[PDB]
Order: sequence, then C-alpha cells, then structure tokens
Amino acid sequence: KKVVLSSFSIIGDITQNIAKDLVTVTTLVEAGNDAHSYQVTSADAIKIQNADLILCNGLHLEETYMKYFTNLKKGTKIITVTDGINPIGVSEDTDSEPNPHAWMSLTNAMIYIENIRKALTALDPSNAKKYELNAREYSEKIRNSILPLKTRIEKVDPEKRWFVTSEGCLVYLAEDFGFKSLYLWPINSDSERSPSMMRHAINQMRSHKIKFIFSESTNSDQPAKQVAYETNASYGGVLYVDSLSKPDGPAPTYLDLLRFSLTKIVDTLF
Ligand SMILES: [Mn+2]
Repeated sequence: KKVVLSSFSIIGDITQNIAKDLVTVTTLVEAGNDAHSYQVTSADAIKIQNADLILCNGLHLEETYMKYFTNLKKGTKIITVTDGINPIGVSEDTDSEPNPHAWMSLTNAMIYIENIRKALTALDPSNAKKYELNAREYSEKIRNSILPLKTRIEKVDPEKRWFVTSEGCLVYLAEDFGFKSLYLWPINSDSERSPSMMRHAINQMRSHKIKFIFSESTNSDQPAKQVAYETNASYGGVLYVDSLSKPDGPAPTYLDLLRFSLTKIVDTLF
C-alpha cells in the first residue's frame, strides 16, 4: 500500500476524500500545529521517508521546512497542489512574495482536488477509475455545501463588499467572489506586524464605513478588537483558515472549514 504525505491538515483531508483508503494518507503539520512555522521532528522524518508522494501547498507555505524533504525514497515526487492558481502577492500594494492562502476559495478547492486526483492517479494508475469517481463526488459535495453561501454573499450591496481580517487569509476568497480585502498583516508567521499596516486598515475602514473585522483560530483577537474600537466597527469573531479544528470542534474537515468560515462571514454582512 502506498503512502501519501500531505504537508498540513487541509491537504491531508482533501486527499483522504479523494483516495478513501486506497493509499495511506499521512500529514506533516497536524491540525493545531502552525503550517507557517513548523519544526520537523524525528518522528516526522519517518513520515517523510515512508512517503511515496509528498503533497505541498506551495506558494511558499512550506518554505521554512522544505529543507526536510530531502534524502527521499527513490521515485518520490513533491507535488505542488496549487499549480494553475494565479498567485496573489503579499503586498497590499500591487510585485512580492506569494500569499499562500489559496485554499480559501470555491474555485480553488476544485483545483486542489484536481491536482491531487492527478497526482494520485500517476502514482497509482491501477485505481484511476476510483480516484476519478471519488474526485468528482467530493468536488460536488464541496459545491453543494459552499455554493449556497456564495449565492447569499453575492447579494451584498457593493459598498459593503469588503472582507476585513487580521491575517491576510481571505485574499483568494475576495478574488473568487468579487470582494475587496483589508487586513492587518499578510502572514501570521511574520514577527514584524506593522503599525503602518494597522494605521492603513483603520483609515480604510473609516473611509469605506466598513462594519466588521475578524480574527482567526490561530492568532490573537486583540489587534482586531482594537481596530474595531478605533473605527467604530464591530469585532466579527473567529474564522477558521490555517488549520482544521480538533475533531470535536467546528471545522474538523476542509469542507467544514470552508462552510464555517463562509457562514460566519455572510452572517456578518446581513
Ligand atoms: Mn495563515
């Protein structure tokens, strides 16, 4: 039985839905661990050795631990599951390093799925028909759950078309649905979170009468709450974007993560 190692929980879950136990699906950065800054352990290095295929996000998500994907099993490829996604830069001024959060998007969910289907099929061609069926079923499950939320979201008055968060985690969602983005820092890892970016967000929220700003499940709510105060806006609560929740939490699968976060967003806009 083949072993397919996913870099983090969101990719591992997508992969499990496509492979359904035809391969063993492992995960490097388990849920609750940070995919932006991770220390590969000795046990993790076993997972890396056992991998017949390695599935990474790319868009520099894994940049600080790519060095551990070395001394690999002969024939083991590293696949970038965001291939075909046009990158969005980390500069709020449009060039720069890529924003990695491409999975927060309905269109892109379909691309992650297709890339993973394609890679599994190249790895394990005797099961091509099963990966084919499974990928389509899962794509449809995603669409069936998430499309109605998009449909709701698209009714928003153009003046209110803003997703404002702490980390720049919704830039791909904004692009997918036709909203503008505002945030406090591009990526949670960066230890430099800047006064200028906070000042800018505050000024922009005032300018555009933006009513809500969120924080996320792996960062502090304190900046968002402060910005809310300074802008006469409201704190919108906690989104799930960077990791699956614990099994008994609200976002234990990728579909549940998208569904939770987009539900919470649309419940703010109306
Ligand atoms: Mn993040």
